[PDB]
Amino acid sequence: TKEREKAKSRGTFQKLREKQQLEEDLRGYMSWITQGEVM
Amino acid sequence: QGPHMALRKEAERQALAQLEKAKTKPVAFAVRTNVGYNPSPGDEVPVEGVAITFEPKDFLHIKEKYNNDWWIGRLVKEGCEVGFIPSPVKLDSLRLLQEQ
Amino acid sequence: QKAKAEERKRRKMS
Amino acid sequence: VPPYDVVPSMRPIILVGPSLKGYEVTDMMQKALFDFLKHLFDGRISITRVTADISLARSSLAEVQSEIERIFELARTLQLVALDADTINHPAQLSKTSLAPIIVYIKITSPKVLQRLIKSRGKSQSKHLNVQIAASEKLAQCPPEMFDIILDENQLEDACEHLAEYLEAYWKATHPPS
Repeated sequence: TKEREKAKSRGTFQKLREKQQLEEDLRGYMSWITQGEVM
Repeated sequence: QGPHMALRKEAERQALAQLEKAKTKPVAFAVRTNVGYNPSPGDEVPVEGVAITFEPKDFLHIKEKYNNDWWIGRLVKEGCEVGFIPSPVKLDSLRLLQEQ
Repeated sequence: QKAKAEERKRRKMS
Repeated sequence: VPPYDVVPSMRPIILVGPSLKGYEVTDMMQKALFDFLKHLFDGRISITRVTADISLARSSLAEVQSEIERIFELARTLQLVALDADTINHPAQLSKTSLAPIIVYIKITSPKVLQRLIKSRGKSQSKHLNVQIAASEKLAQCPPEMFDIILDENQLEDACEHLAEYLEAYWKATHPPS
């Protein structure tokens, strides 16, 4: 916990929160295409 | 009194029968409201109790036209029934009586 | 996803 | 000032706000949404393709109003109306006519993902980087309560759980039980 909560304040909540929210959103961009290209 | 109740109470039931016979009629035209209004006791309401209220920016699916002072229509809302819509000339009549 | 999903519910319910 | 304005009895459904239309980015995101509402509400919807700019009452008055009165015809049988309008990119763009359509606002929750979407469309849309982010910002500058339906969901089913249930709550609002 001590080795976390030092560096947990630095950059590790702002790296993982975005890239799992952008991962939903990268698929959130491609799924409106692939249901709109077929039918 | 007794000579005034022979015609006033036979108009409330006749306007209630017109109100019941317009719910199944198809929607003619809908309006967009700009101001707010609620029913009052002195608004010359034909059936006292069955009038509807609208605030600014509401919708009213008007079914038919009862007279020159009240329309018949329903509110666009879950579960709401038909009601007495005041006409724009009724909305013109209500404000000038607030001055006179 | 607890502070997001039920905030998608606070928009729909009102 | 008139208090009542002649609007259609069933409001036309409009899908907008991801960014500027007239591109491969914004239109192909919306084309997936027109496919969902075609077969889910099949038999109780009227989906059309809009050509002339209806923010004018370019095209003359007669070619637009004859299309506005076609929307007036599609409200007579008491069914849903849907518009594929290709130039609508603002809330107050459709505030001056007598239609009042349903403003479904597709919300891209992160502005950086849009320009990653842009580099996924090849180099055709890579020439149009900052011009899409203008009204992507301006619609994000508009207040969300002025709109009608907001879609911030990345997956198909979660944007479509709102897109079906909200109008199903709107259909029961327009139509009373016997």
